Amino acid sequence: PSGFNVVIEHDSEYQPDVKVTYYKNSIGTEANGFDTGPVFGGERIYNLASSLSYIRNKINVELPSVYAMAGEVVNNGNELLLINGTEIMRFVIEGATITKGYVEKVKPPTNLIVSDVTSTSAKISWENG
Amino acid sequence: PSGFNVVIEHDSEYQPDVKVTYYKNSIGTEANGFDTGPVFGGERIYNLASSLSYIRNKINVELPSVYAMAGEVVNNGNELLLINGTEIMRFVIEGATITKGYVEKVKPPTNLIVSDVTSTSAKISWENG
Amino acid sequence: KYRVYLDGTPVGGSKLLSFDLENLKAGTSYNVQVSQINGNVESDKSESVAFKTTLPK
Amino acid sequence: AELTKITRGMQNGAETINDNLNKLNTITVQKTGDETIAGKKTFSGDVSVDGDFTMKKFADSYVAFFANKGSGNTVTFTAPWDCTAE
Repeated sequence: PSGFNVVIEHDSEYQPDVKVTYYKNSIGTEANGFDTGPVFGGERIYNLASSLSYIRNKINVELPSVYAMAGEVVNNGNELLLINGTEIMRFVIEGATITKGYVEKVKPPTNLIVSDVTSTSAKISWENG
Repeated sequence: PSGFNVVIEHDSEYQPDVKVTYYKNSIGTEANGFDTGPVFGGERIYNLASSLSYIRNKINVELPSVYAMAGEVVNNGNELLLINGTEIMRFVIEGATITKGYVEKVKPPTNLIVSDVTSTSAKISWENG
Repeated sequence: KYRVYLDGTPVGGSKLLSFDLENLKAGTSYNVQVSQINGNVESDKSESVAFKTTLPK
Repeated sequence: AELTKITRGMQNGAETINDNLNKLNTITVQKTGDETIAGKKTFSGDVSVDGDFTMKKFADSYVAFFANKGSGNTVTFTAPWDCTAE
């Protein structure tokens, strides 16, 4: 929909910052085993532009739809890693500890409309995320 | 025009950073009085992407036209608040004190063109902001 | 498939993309937000929407 | 104690209220439990201690002994604090 959304659950009662990077063939992600890639340690690191929004204990990292990828989620507490083969999308939190992280699958409803409103009732209608 | 522009006047002789957030139903903005909202303390906080430009003592915070809103301006020195009912747009300055803040109403001219130029004269023409 | 929250508290839900808010009082402001259910996995709540019941004659 | 101001429209209202309540709860002297209190505490009114009253160096601070060594007939001294002589 709006984009590709990665949820980061943390222990802060506030709004931790998140910095997103992307890189291929870092140590342990090479297809033919350790150091079988074209640039040992990892190829070009790209900074990914994110739009962040917050609720208590949950950061929602909205990235452009073009970056959308599958993959294993690794939680290292200081950083979250979205590993898809050779590709890694790295999320670095500031001022909190990552509790759990995941690509948002169950997404919140959207076009909320109040119709047929009377003194005693109203009808709420929406659209799936 | 270019967008929605909020002017922040400060006491620094430099270029203070500004961070913009948006949130509904924070304490004191609920329609039916204190704690009558759906999420006590405030709903989702969104980080707003701004484009900043500076002149001595005046920061111009350019936000996308879609965020454009009316409302009371509150100056708390460390932060400026643009309060419109239930909605708040928060501007946090770094390294200076907010002197005055306001939505830019009198906007600077734009397409400056020099025409009819001779050895002793020229004609300057423009378009309203 | 959905949970309807009127003023922060759940008042019901539905399989459909619509729900009827009942037993409201006249001339009062309300806030409603909806979430999605997917077998004990609930989405974050939607952006709230505000309405006001009409006043009777 | 420095509490962070609670204002209309503030972003982390709930979090700051909790914080200020927690600050007050841990810094205040309370009517219950065992505690340790620092600083010079001056009481304007009456004070009564029903329990055990421990005092550091009571002897030196409330009692004073003055006598003439070389003669033993005339004791001359400057009164350390307003008192009663025996």
